[PDB]
Amino acid sequence: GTFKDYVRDRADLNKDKPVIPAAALAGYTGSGPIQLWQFLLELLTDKSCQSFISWTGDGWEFKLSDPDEVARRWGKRKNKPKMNYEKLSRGLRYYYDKNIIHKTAGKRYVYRFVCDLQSLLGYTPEELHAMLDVK
Amino acid sequence: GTFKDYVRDRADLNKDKPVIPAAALAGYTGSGPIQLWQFLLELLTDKSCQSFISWTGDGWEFKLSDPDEVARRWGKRKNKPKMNYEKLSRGLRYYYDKNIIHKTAGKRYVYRFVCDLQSLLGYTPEELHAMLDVK
Amino acid sequence: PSFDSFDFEDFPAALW
Repeated sequence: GTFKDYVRDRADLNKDKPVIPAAALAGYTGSGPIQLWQFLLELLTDKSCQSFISWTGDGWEFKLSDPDEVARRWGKRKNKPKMNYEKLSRGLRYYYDKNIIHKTAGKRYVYRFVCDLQSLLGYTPEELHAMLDVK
Repeated sequence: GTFKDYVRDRADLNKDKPVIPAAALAGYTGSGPIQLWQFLLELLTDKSCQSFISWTGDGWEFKLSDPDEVARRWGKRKNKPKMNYEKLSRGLRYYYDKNIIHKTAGKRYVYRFVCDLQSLLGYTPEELHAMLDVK
Repeated sequence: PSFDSFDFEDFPAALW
């Protein structure tokens, strides 16, 4: 359909209401195009995405329930239709090398922001969890 | 001085005579710009580069005696002055996932082309070894 | 074998 419908339909589904839109965050940090870590903070604060990615409840820790869907949307957002979790996984490795995101031991698809997102975002983990009805 | 001298001076040093020019191989494969794996094959077949990168003598296996120098030239070729071995290694990791290049476990800075370069290049590894006087 | 693009946020391909 048209664009006015595409925006209305997504509105009726409670989409397009992420607490931390990647674009807004990119403008705040002056990074220009959104980066992966910002894209993840968008899904993690978008209630319409809690089926495939969400917080676990332990601070800045989160899990990818459907790792393929996360890699699929990151592909659509950067016009990389051949994106998959294997390529996305190397991407997260970069944030490991830079001490921005670490892996939770013994668990698959579970990561934690180890930077100081509270000083950057002005939010606490618990504050976002309450806003997002995290269980 | 002038470009005429740049070519002449480098021709005296036996530079610019690789068996597999990265640019020619890119035209063969149709990739446009040269890709990393093509760049490595160019150095591996350029006698003037055997001090920092060379074949080991076992098939398509090679080692980076001076890993930083290889990252430095790759940066010069792609206009990436901030290129270093950390970033180059990060890229080689994507070649692992694709089964293009593999790390030789047990050696440091040693890899192997695991794609069928014989059927691609029309050369066998031993053929290039003799052309390059590999030890 | 094929050689898909090697272009990523942590390892961007050059062009121009």
